Order: sequence, then C-alpha cells, then structure tokens
Amino acid sequence: SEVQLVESGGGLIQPGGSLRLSCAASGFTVSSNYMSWVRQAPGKGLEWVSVIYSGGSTYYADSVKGRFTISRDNSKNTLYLQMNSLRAEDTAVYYCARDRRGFDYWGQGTMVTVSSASTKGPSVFPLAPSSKSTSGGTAALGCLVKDYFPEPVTVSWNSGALTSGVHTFPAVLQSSGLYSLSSVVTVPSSSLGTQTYICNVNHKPSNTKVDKKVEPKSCDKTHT
Amino acid sequence: SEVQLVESGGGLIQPGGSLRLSCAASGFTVSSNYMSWVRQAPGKGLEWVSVIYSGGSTYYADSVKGRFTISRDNSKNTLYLQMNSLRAEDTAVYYCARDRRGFDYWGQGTMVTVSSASTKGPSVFPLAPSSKSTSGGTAALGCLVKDYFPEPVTVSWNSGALTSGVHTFPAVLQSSGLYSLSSVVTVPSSSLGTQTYICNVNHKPSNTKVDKKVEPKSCDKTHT
Amino acid sequence: SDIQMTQSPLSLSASVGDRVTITCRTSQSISSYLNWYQQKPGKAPKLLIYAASSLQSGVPSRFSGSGSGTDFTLTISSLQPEDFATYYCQQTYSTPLTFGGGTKVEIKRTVAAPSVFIFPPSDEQLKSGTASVVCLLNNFYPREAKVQWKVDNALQSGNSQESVTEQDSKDSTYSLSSTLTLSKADYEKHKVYACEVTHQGLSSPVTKSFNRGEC
Amino acid sequence: SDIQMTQSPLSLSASVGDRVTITCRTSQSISSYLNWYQQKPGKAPKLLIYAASSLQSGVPSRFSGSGSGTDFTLTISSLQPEDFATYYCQQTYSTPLTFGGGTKVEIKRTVAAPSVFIFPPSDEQLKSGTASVVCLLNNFYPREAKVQWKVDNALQSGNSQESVTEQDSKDSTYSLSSTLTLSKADYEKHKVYACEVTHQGLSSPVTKSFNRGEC
Amino acid sequence: VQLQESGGGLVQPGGSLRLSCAASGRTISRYAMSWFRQAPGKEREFVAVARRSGDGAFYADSVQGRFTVSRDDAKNTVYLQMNSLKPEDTAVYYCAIDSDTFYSGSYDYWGQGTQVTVSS
Amino acid sequence: VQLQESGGGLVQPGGSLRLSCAASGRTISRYAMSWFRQAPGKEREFVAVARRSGDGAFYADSVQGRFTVSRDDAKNTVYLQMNSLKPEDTAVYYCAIDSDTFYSGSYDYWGQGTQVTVSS
Amino acid sequence: DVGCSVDFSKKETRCGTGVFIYNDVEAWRDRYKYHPDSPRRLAAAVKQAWEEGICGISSVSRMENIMWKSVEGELNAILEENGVQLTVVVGSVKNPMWRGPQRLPVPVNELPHGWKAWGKSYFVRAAKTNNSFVVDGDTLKECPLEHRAWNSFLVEDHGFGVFHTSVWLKVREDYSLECDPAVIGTAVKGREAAHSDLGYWIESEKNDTWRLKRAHLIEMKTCEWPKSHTLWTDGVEESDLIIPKSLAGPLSHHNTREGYRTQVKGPWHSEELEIRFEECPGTKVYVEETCGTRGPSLRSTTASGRVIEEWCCRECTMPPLSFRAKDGCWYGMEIRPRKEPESNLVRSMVTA
Amino acid sequence: DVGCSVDFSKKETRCGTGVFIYNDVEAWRDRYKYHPDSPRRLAAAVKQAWEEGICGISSVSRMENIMWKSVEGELNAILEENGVQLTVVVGSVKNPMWRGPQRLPVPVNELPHGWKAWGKSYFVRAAKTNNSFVVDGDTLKECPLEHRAWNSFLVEDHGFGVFHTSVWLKVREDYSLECDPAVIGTAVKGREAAHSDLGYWIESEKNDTWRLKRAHLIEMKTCEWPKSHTLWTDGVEESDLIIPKSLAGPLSHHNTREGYRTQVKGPWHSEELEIRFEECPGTKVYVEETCGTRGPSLRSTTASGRVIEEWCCRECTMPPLSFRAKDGCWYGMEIRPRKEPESNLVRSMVTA
Ligand SMILES: *[C@@H]1O[C@H](CO)[C@@H](O)[C@H](O)[C@H]1NC(C)=O
Repeated sequence: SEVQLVESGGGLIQPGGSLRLSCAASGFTVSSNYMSWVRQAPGKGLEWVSVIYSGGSTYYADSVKGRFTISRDNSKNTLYLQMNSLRAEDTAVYYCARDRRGFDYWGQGTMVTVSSASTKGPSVFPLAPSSKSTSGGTAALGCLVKDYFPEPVTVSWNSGALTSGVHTFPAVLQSSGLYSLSSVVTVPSSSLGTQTYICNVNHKPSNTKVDKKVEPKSCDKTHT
Repeated sequence: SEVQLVESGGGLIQPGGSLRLSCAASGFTVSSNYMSWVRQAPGKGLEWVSVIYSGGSTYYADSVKGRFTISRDNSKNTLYLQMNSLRAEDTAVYYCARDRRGFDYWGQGTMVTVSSASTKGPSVFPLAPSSKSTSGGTAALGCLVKDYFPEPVTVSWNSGALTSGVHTFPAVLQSSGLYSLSSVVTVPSSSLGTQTYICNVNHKPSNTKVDKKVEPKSCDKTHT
Repeated sequence: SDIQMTQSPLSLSASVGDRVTITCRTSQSISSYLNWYQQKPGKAPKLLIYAASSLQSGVPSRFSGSGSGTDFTLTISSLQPEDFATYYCQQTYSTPLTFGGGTKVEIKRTVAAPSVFIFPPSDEQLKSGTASVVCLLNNFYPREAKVQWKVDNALQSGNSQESVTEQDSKDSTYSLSSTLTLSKADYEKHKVYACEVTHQGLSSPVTKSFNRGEC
Repeated sequence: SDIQMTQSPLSLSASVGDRVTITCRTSQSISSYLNWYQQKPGKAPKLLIYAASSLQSGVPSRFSGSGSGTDFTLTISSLQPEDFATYYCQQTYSTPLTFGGGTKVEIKRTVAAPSVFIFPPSDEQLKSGTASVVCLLNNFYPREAKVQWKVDNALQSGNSQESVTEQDSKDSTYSLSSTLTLSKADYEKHKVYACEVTHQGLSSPVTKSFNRGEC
Repeated sequence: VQLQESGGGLVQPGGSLRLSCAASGRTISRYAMSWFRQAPGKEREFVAVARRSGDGAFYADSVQGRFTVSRDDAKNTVYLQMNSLKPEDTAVYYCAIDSDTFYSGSYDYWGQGTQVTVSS
Repeated sequence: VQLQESGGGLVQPGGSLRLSCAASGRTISRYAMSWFRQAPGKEREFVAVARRSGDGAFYADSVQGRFTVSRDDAKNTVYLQMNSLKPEDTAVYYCAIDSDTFYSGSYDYWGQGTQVTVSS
Repeated sequence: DVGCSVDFSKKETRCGTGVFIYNDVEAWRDRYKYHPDSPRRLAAAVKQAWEEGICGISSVSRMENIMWKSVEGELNAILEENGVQLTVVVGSVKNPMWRGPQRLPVPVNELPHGWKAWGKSYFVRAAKTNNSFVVDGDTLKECPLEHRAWNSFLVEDHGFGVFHTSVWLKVREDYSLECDPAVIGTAVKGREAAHSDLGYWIESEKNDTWRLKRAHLIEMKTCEWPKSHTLWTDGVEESDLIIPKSLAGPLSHHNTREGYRTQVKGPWHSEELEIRFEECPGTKVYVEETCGTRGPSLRSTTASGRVIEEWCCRECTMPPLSFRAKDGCWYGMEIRPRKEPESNLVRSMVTA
Repeated sequence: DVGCSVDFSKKETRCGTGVFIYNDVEAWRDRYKYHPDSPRRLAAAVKQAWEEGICGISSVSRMENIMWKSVEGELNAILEENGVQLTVVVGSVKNPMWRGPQRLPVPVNELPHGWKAWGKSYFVRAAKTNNSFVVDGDTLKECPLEHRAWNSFLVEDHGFGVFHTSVWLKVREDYSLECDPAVIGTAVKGREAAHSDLGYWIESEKNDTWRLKRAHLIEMKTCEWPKSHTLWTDGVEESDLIIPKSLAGPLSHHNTREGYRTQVKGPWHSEELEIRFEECPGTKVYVEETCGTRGPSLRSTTASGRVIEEWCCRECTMPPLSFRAKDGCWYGMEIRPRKEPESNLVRSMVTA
C-alpha cells in the first residue's frame, strides 16, 4: 500500500485523566526509521513532541517530560504515545511524522480536548436594528448566541432563505469553559417594515434548537 | 556539630514558573547516607517525593516524575530539589529527611504557595448583635472579613482592651483564590446599651488597618 | 501495582490511663520493615518504634508493638496527657516508600446537643450584587454531626462550604458553621430560607427559618 | 541548548505574477539541514525544499532556496492564485527538531475605511444579572486596526474579547467585533457607553455612543 | 423488618433490671442501635447508643456510671442493664436502629416500647 | 518638534511636480509616514502612506496608478512624485508621521499646510 | 592487561591489551576461597551485638555462609579465652535468602587480650553453652525473623599467591540495600554482552534489539543490583525485568524480553537454577488468546514422576521460558497447563 | 571466548574463558585489505550519485578515507569499460569531518563487465576526463557542501587476521545518525571500565559516583554514539557531556566531570588529540572568583613559540581538563587566561 500514517484515539478527558494515542504505519517498518510526534494548537504554529530512533533510543520535548512515553509494537508495526496527567493547556491536534531526509510524510491528525465543563443549550439574545446603524437606506442587525458546550454550533437566518451580506464570526472560548459567538447582517432600511427577519440556532450535542425574531426596541410608555 | 536538616527557598510562585529548593545539612556527610524529600499537603497526610542513594542513583515519585530532579553538591554537603512547570495543586509543606533504619531524622519544613493573585485589602462587614444570637442574657456580635490575600489576618477586639470570650475560626480558600473567616464574641445583654465594642482587622503586608464599630440595628425612618 | 498501607481506626475515644490497640496493615509481605511516627499539629513527624519490635534511643518505655506477615500492631501501656496526636506508619522495603493514612486519639467526656440559629444577609452587601447566608451550630459533642440547607422546601446541593473548629480546651465541644452564597439575582427569586440539624443527642430533627426582608 | 528558527516577514502582500522573498534564520551553523513546508488553513504541512538547495520530487520548478551558515532564503518566480498559505522552516540536525515562526502571504490586493456601529444590551439579559456590549467594524483594509471601550469617558482595560473574520473571499476585506461583558451591579452605575475606532486610512478617530437604557 | 422489646417490671428503689431489644429481618452487626425513653406527656428523649465492636457505646449524662448496654449479634438482640434506680426513671422505653453510618443519626425502624415504673 | 513641507507652486493641467517632507526629533528610519490633502469646501482625505524599506507603500483608490512615494533614511526626507495632475487635485497638502508599528497606526505629528494649485 | 585471547570465533590467535571477563561461576571452588578480617575484632563485634539481642546473621551469599562454616572454631576459641559466654553455631542455608532487618555493629576497639589464634587453635573443642548465636539453620521457630541480620560484610581485595583467591572482608559501618560491586563485571563487544557476578552469569545479545539470552544461577540473593555496572538503564520500568528487581536483578533493556513480565513467583527456592530460553523436554508451549492469566510457577514433573505435554499462554513470544533445576524443569508464570488443573502439579513455594 | 591475561598491580596470571576487549588505537592499526562489496557495485553507485547531483564525499572516519585512497586507481579503471566519464580524485582529510546532507544511493543493478576489480596484477592505468568526482581535499569550490555525502558505509565482518586481515563493508540501506556498532566495545571491572572503538578509547574510574579518567583521539568523528554501548545512561543531561554529543561522545555518568560542561569550542581541528586531566607544562591553573567566562579554547603555545602560564576559573575542580596535540597544549573552555588577552593568541577557530 501507499506510505501513510493514520492516527486514532482522541476524545474528551477530564483534567488529571489519562489517554493513549496510536499512530499506525504502512509501507515501511518503524524499527528501521526515525519517527516523531507533532502537535499544533488551534490558531498556533507547529510543535515537536518526541522521537524514537531505529536503535530504540527515545527523546521527548521538555514540556511533556515524565507525563508522556513513546513506544512501538514491532509485531503490528504501530507507534504509541502514552498521555498521563492531562492538563487543560494540552489541547491541540497531534500528528506523527517520518524522518528520512526531512519530514516527507505526515498524518492527518487527531483532536484531543481537556475540559471539566458540564455539557447545554445556548442563550440567544436578539440585536435590535436602530437608527444608530441606519445610514443611507441600509441598516445592520444580528443575534447573540452565548454560553453553550460543546462545539459545533450552526447559525442561519430565515431558514437559509437569506444567503448574502451575512457574516458568522469565529467561535470563542470563555474563561467559564463555554463558547461564545456573534452574527450580523445588513439590509436596506425599507425592508424592515415587511420582511420578517429571524435568526435560527442549532446545537446538536445538547438536542437544542432555538429561533428568535428581531424587532426594533418598542418604547410605548406604559410605565404609569 | 550536630544533626539538623534545614530547608529554604520557599515563597509564592505563579503557575508555569520554576523554583529551586535547598536542604542544607550539618554534623554528617550526605554522600555517605541516603536522602529524601517529603511533603505534606494542607489538611492532609504525608507523602514521599524522591530518594538519592549514596552511590549516586536517584528515584522519584510517580506523580512528580520528570518535572522534578534531585541532586546534591558533594562539595558543600547540600541537598537540592528543583521544580519546573509548577501548578496550583503543588502547594504543600516540604521536608528533607535521612534514612538509616527508619526516617530517624527530619528537618523543619518550608511552605510553597502557587496562586496567580496580587496584594487586596480585606472587606470588613459587621455582624451586629440581634435577638437571633442572644440566649439567657448574653448575645453574640462579630465581624466578617472576606476576599483578601495573602495569608489570613490577625483579628482583635477593642485594641486588646477586651480579653475574654473572643473566637476566630480558621481561614478557608474560595474558588476565587481568596480567603475567608468569621469572628464572634459573647457579652452580657446589659453591656450592649452602655459599652462600645470595636473589632479590629489588620493585614500587615498591604499596610491595611480597619476599625469597625458594631452596634445594634435600627429600623427607624432615617432614609433622608 | 505497589504496596499499600491501611491504618485503623481513623479516630478513637479513650480516657487517660486506658490502653488502645492500633493496627497498620500492608498489602504483601515486607519482612519486618515497619515504622511508627508521632506528629503533633505544627511539627515534623518523629519516630517511636522501628523494626516492628525495636525502640528508638531516648523514647519513654511505655510504647510497644508487634505483628507478623501483613498485619502489625502497636499499643501504649497507659495513655498519658502527652499522647494527644495522630500516628502514621510506613514501609522501607522497596520504592515507593508508602506512608499511612492516619488516626486521631480523642479526649473522652457526655453527649451534648447543639444550638441551631440562622442569619440574614445584610442589605448593605446587596449593593454589590452578593448575598451570603449562614447557619450555625454551637458547642456540641462528639465531633460527628450533619447539617443541610433548604429554601422554599427545596434541597440545596453543592454550593456551600463548612468550617469546623477543633476541640474546646475547657468543655471539649465542637462548633460547625456553613455558608451559602447567592447572587442578588438569585437571592430575590425565593421567599424563605431554612437550616436543618440531626445528631445523636437529639431524638428528632431541629429546623429554623427566616423570611426575606425582615429587619 | 536548542536552536531558534526566527522567520520574517510575519505577513506580506503581493499580487499574481510578483516575485516574493522570505528568510528563515537559525542561531548556529546547522550545516545545510533546512526544510520548508507549505501548510494551508486546517491541513497538515508538506515539504518543498530540503538540503537548503535541493527540491523535493514533484514540486513545481518555481520554488528555489539558497543561503549558508545562519541565513537562508526561499523565492517564488511567479506567484499564483493557489499559493495562499503559510510557510514554516525547520531543521532536522539535532533534537529537539524545532520549527519556525510562520509567515502568511497575501496573494491578492486598495485602501478603505471601516463602518462603525454599536449595540445596547437587551433587557432580558439583565434577568441573569449581567450585560454585554458589542461594537462592529465592517469591510476595511488592510487588516491593522484598533478598538477601545470607554464608559463615561473612562478607559476600560483587560475585560473585553475580540474576534476577527478571515479575508473576504470576493472582496478581500476584514471585519472585527469586540464584546465587553459587565455585571449588572457595575452596568447600572454609569451613564454613557461608547466605542472608539482608529485606522491608518482615517484622518481622525471615529466614535459611536448610546445612553444607558435609552429607547 | 420488625422489632420487639421485653423485660420491664416494677422494682423498689436501688433495685435492678435488664431490658432487651430484638429485631427480625436485618443483621445488626453492620449497624448501631439507639435507646430512647419518654416521660408522661413529654417528647421522646435519647438514652444511649451502642456502636460496633471497638467503638463500644456512648451514654447520656443521667445514666453514665449507673446503666450499661451490650449487644449480641449471634442472637440479634441488645440488652440494657439498670442499677441504682430512683422514682424519676419512670418512663416508657424504646429502641431503634440507626443507619449504617453514624453521621446521619437517622433511624430506619422503631420498636413499640413498654412501661417501666419505680416506686417506694 | 516641527516638520517642514516644500515643493509648492502652480502648474498647468497635464504637468508634473515633486514635493518633500522633512521632520525633526524622531528618526525616520524606523517609522512609516503618510500624507494628507484637503480640497476647498471638503473635509480632509487620505492620500498615501509609505512603510519602511521592503514593507511597501499603499495608495488610495483615486491616486492609484498616478502617484508614487519614496524615502531616504540617510537624508531623513520623504518625497512624492505627482504626474498627470488635473484641476481637481488642488488642495493643501500635509505630512505626518506614524507610531512605532503599523498595528498601532496613531499619527504623532503633522506638518504645515502647503499650497498646490492646478489651473490654466 | 596483556592476554592470550585465542579468538575461538575466527580461530585467530591475538595479543595486545584491554579488559577480560572471566566466567568464575561454574569453576566455583576450583578458584575461590574466602576469609574475613581479623577474627578478634569480629569476635568483639559479635559480643557488642549480643547486648542488643542479635540472634545471628543469615547469609546473603554462599561465600558468606561458607566463611561462616569455616571460621566458627577459632571464633569460639577467641570468645572463650576472653571469658565471654557465647556459642556460635551454623547450619545449612535455604533458598531464597530472605531480607533480615537488623545490622551488625562495629566495635570502636578490640579486646585488650586474647591471642588464641596461635598453636593448635582451630581444633580446640568445648561443650555447648546456654547462649546460641545461630547463623542460618532451621531455627526459624527458635528465633523469629525480625531479630536476624543481613548484608553486614564488604569486599576489599582478592587474589593471592596460594593459587586460589583469599578475599579480604570486614564489617559494614554503612547502611545499604545494594549488592557487592567488587566481584561483578560486564562488557559488550559487537553483538554480544554479558552481566556477570560470582553467582550470576547473564548473557545478552542483539537480535533486532537487545534482549536476554541465558542465565546460570547457583544462588538467589536479595540485594539490589547497582546501576553504574548496568548497560542502557534508560526508558525501562520494573514491570518487565524477567529477574525481579528484589532478587538482585539488573535494570536494563538487556534484562528483558518481548511477551514476558517480572517473574515474582518463580522457583526461587531451588538449590541450583539456570534460565534457558528453550522448551523443557517432552513439552511444547503454545500461544493462544483463550489461555488463562498469570499464576504461580508450575514444575513440569508430577510428584509421582508424570509430566504434562500441553501448555498455553496469551502474550508470550513463543515458545519457551524455563528454569532448569536439580529436580526438574520449571516453566514461567505466563505459561500454564492447558488441561490439567494447577492443583495436581507441584506448585512453586510462596515467594510473593 | 578462551584466552588468558596478566595483571600489572598484582602479578597473578591465569587462562580461562569469558569475553575479551582489546585496545586498537595506539598503533594506528596495521595495514589491511578492504573489500567494499564488489568495487564494481561501488563504482555503479558513484555513477548514479553523479547523475542525481552528488558531486563529492566527506569521509566519516579515517578508515573510510584510506579505503577510498587505496581503491582510487581501480575505481577510475573500472568505469572505462562502459560509457562513463567520471574521474575520482581523493585528497587528504581535515579535522573535524563536517557532516553532509546527502546519502550515496543503493544501486539495484550493476555495470555489466569483467570482475577484475580485486587484486589486479599491476599495470592498471586510465585516461583523465574533464569532470571529477572529488573526495575531500580542497575541492569545496568544485562541489559545494550541500552536494556532498557522509556516513553511508556499514561494516559487516573484520576477521581473517591470521592469513588475509580482510575487512568487509557495504553501503547502508537506511538513513541514520549513529556510529557503527560492530567496532565498539566497553567493559567494567569493579573500580574501572572503558568505552572504545577503532579510533576512540575512553577510560573511567570509580572515585565517587564514577567520573572521566582519560581518552585518546586520533580522528574527530561527528556521528552519535549508540546508547546500547554505554554505562549508566539515565539521569544525565547533554549540557554536561565533556565530549560533545555532536563529536560522537557517549551519554553516560562516566562521561563527565564536576565543574565542567560540554566542550563545544575545543581544538577539534588538530590531527591527533589526547584528553588528559593534568596541568600542562609551565601552567598554573588558579581558582578565582573574579575570573572571566566560558570561551573558545586557547592554545598554550603561540605561533612564535611563546606560552602563557597563569590561567584562572571559577567552576573548575582539579585536576584540569587539557587536550594534548602534536601542535602543543590546548586547554578547556572554562579555564581562561588569568591576565593575558583572549585574542592576541592562537585561538581555536570557532568549532560551534
Ligand atoms: C533476528 O534478527 C533478524 C534480523 O535482525 C530478525 O528478522 C529475526 O526475526 C530475529 N530472530 C531470529 C530467530 O532470526
């Protein structure tokens, strides 16, 4: 078969837990080559973890000394990494690479998440179009989705009938262990009176589906 | 010349930092006898950390393996322990001890604190006496201190003029990384209306001194 | 796997002049490496009896112990005033050098019941969007008791912390304090707060409550 | 000691048909063990140039590199639409096999100013005891910009989080949204909330504001 | 699970008596048991509790130095010894079994109780 | 600190002209520089900006393909070459300096308006 | 340093300089004799130790025991001539040699008088007295384990002009759990290595990656193998050392094998043992996923003489790991019988 | 396996059995008959290497260079039978032998022609062509470093000493950074041990926790010493290996010295070097707190014959590390000149 590396064994683990990653290999034997583990955090560069020579010697990156351990099974031609005492800062995508005269082969990767937060439907608060955002016959409106877990969240407007001039911002992770998101859209001012604009939210890992129709703030002074 | 193990190198360190501990010795030579470091967590028992034989070998606990390293300066009979990648759970009191038959010698200890906070004056709230804590002519009035750092305050009453009946609960740590305690004193009812009572809180590192006067309530109409 | 220790009993009651049996079990035969340490709060542990039958130099001659196999034992001939502390054992056969859990030796007295109160969160604190609710138990014995929180007859859980003092030096009772913290947005959702108590000294539960907004 | 692998420039702008130059630098002579990888958003890296002068089989002939000692270089003769990615350099001389700091090449595109907006917190969020603010900048170029939050003309700091959009596919412009979160007890103290904007394509800053509870 | 108590009677001051408590359907070796009394028209009050082996039992202030309690797992029975009685002891007595952990102080089952009287 | 612009004058349509910005206090070798113009009866508008050597320069939408910037770190001076001028471009021109980095982009100092007119 | 080195591999005569292993295990007493320090100070030590109730030292190594049952007589004579009342005794050792807690002391001075070494000293006989300082022996009921001694002697020099070794020794003043370094040697040359002790001879080879080849064990110590005399002490954990770390095994990749873990319940009581990676006669070790889990070592010969011809296991690199003993062939923990119950077969003594 | 020895401190002599390690450096070895596969296959490899941009070689070890030099003529004569116009040109070697990013390939086919490569009876000559295939020398300009090869031969057998002294080689089939195993041997006896190969000889002593005693160096390799052939690997960090890991130093606790760190700026350009811990002639290595900081090794002998006596340092522990070379005395990085300038002297060209 073609030369490839295929990892497996990712998931969600509480802090202090443990996990073991497997990177199979094909087309060549791990025993006569130099193999490594490489990881990249979401939104950052590449980093090298460990290496196991063909003579059996192994070296590890400082940040993972003690906690990690690299080994191989010569019968099934497999490359193992042992992950003990998982931290929160150990979130990344992990690759295995082969060195011959340069890391000329790579694997697709596998995602490892370390979070103690408890799973959850989102909170949706509409953003009201106002004269502040109205200028030259065009106005902007949106919705706000907050405090959900886990990913992924999907946002659409008017059941997908609206597909232009609409932006969905990247998801952020809050200090509370939950994600946040925002969505905005621009529309001509005259369409506000007849065109009913709503924002649909879906969060499948909690079986939650929400919808919200957006209006300008109503100021009928019924206070007394 | 006598046997006395003496540690040093304690303090406060933020997560991810590094620190080096040094257990000097006297009266005997380190290289001729084994050595170890021992730690006790807050409100918990004893646990073993490492050992360095006389011939050179060394062993480490399975939890701090890798992040830690033990060594000795054979030229000055010193016993070093070096820590990197510290965490919050690494708080404890650490000891260095010998091993001949049993752990027949222990040192004195030093405290290691790991927290990302800064020096925060205490918040003082009075517990005014009421019918809710009075029984048989004696009533309890106290003060509440909250959200401070570093180690707890030294509470007092009437600047030492009052000497009997004072209580001070042990401090506790909140999930915000700050301390808490309660103070209470019991006095005869007749002294409520004729004797002034003041609770003093002092927080030496922050140069913060507060005098709070505790008095019975007043539901009288004095809003304006 | 490694070799494990298991002390017992975790806490024992016995008046001065008594005799107490203490066991320190290990998981597999370790010959006769057994050690006994005495630590008093705020001090480094010290060693009394090693080698499972030998006595350290300078130790008073009232301690002793023995055992064979995986089961060992220690005893004090006649408890004196100086023995109010906790004791750990250990092995020194093969690394790791496991220690023992611990034991507490308690002074002896008779059964007493507490006094149950409750406090309201001062309105001044609500100007900062926080509300602390406190329940109190006073001067009871022995150490072991139970308290819980109920609001509108609903059972609270996982949002409170306790604080228990040590033994009183004169009457030898214990005081327990519990705090329940709620934000101003949650504090005004409910009407009545209550605290519950049950202990060996009472034949039925004791309950108290205070309603919101009473000065 | 390890070997540092600085890269430059962090990002560069060049259109189709241009000739681009990138530089990777190392802290000591690594012989001629230098590698160049091309990673596109959300994909694994792949190898272009090894040995500092050699060409991996299959790579198109517009790629070339050179240099000796601590200074190497890479060049593309005629940049093309499909080469919008990031470039990492690496050395496989001695462990640890360190990587480079990355550089992003803007294959496309002239100068525009942003459109500024603001939103007030909806009341039903105040039923939970907290409020959030939003400020939006739409369709500006180049990527550099700045946004600050001011309340009653007082400067906030360290309590707002901002998110950016990827270069717009059809028009090649960015968008930035900054969200500020405060507790209700703090949200009700103030009177004026505003957003401040700054850009190289603007002569003077821009401002938007709203009054608390304004309807 | 059901319980029964027997051993009451009338005795002169300074006499002696031995009360017993028994249960069916539960093995008490794992649990402790509680002893209670009740004066005429008053609420039931605590007397004593018998713990597992090693921990013995704890006695109320009034009975300490006078009464004694003992347990027999093999016969599913618990006994109480009364000495140096005085007219004040007159009250109905009850026995109950606690939960397996003494922290709760909660009782799973209760006995019927019987009268005990002392007169001069 | 003071800046000084030079190169003002008059030119017929279709001509060309060159101007210079000189500064003091800060060294130009590390900092980018920008110009601005204001036509009669209208508000100031961005014209062009030049970054450090190799960092390039960016031109507005209107002046694209007509103007071009240059700088001299050694002589502490910056020039613009204007070609294909037309009467519309008449406006007072200014020269201002930026901060340490383009990610900051806050203008520190500004020059003195110099007259430029195109007519015939 | 110069040596013959008739290279049997290439049939090549050689000469030069270097370092040479010697397999001094098999030719045990054709080469080695052992005598202690001046028995007067040893007598003083045993006197100053009896005050603390020492029963008497159990030997760690056959050398120590064979010195014990050689120097008794003049030790007794030196004790008697000084007026001391004590009788030293010695018996027959039993494998394994367990770890006794106590330690011998070291006298600060010798007795002022006593020279009974002179004349016909070894052969003076006297009646038995009330005090027994029992060394080894079947006195396990007479004296509980906790009062014995262990590992109280060091080696300093050996080699003498008597055509046999005269290993000098003396009492230890230092606590230690480590095996003796003076009589241990190891080396590697190309594709061969050897870990060697006076009772242990362990051979390792490079097939694919280093591994264990053969071991010859005449005694079963219980001291710890030092690290400085070990090859490749890195990246290895105790769960795989075939020879348990507690029974004086070395911590190395050369001391491992694929498909096997530490052998804690091996026949560590036998008189003589050799570890050979070959099947026991009349047997064949299968590998199957359905076999049972680990258990005590089972001899291949029934008490009546019958042998079993089927064994299985799950994780072993087939076929054998066997111990060769004087009374039969012992298999490994991971290999267990396929049809016969473990009840009928002779089972290893409790050595957990 | 069989042989003898003779000790020096004691005169006891004995034959026996075991494992034998020999020193093979001081005599610079004898003259041997190398057999690199079939020199015809090596020639085909030299062609296919030129076809793909390989234009030279830098020797990894002096044995490799000497084999090249001794087979140069037949290499040139072996290709002329077919359509190949290469011309090997072998020069002298320089120290250290910097590495090469390329690797000689492994041909799958061979040039079909006569077998006359080995031992042609004189009369071998060839005609010089335009383009060379250089090997070492001053041919840097003709073939830049990045197009050179390095470390592509693997020993297979080196016996036949009685009648042929034939050493056989091959072209290795896989990438690697570590030295050749087959020529490495190490041994330990009690208080001493040694690591060595064809050009490396390293000695260690048990003073306290073991240390480094002496080492003799005739070449400056730049491979990495395998870990299976070293003593007490774990617990050590590469910042304290006296012979840098890049110059094929081993990772060991025997490979170090208290007070000194890795020596990466040493005189690794001399032809022959002896590592010895002792003060050089006329030198007085003080210990001072005001002394300087690490720096490139400075020779004790000036190009004019002048020498500098007084040197100081802070972190050193006596005796001091020094390299003895045919040029003169070279000191270590830690010990800097006490008062004399660090630049008005024969400074080691930076060997970082
Ligand atoms: C020995 O080594 C070879 C190659 O190193 C390997 O394929 C083989 O399986 C090993 N074992 C045997 C018994 O040949």
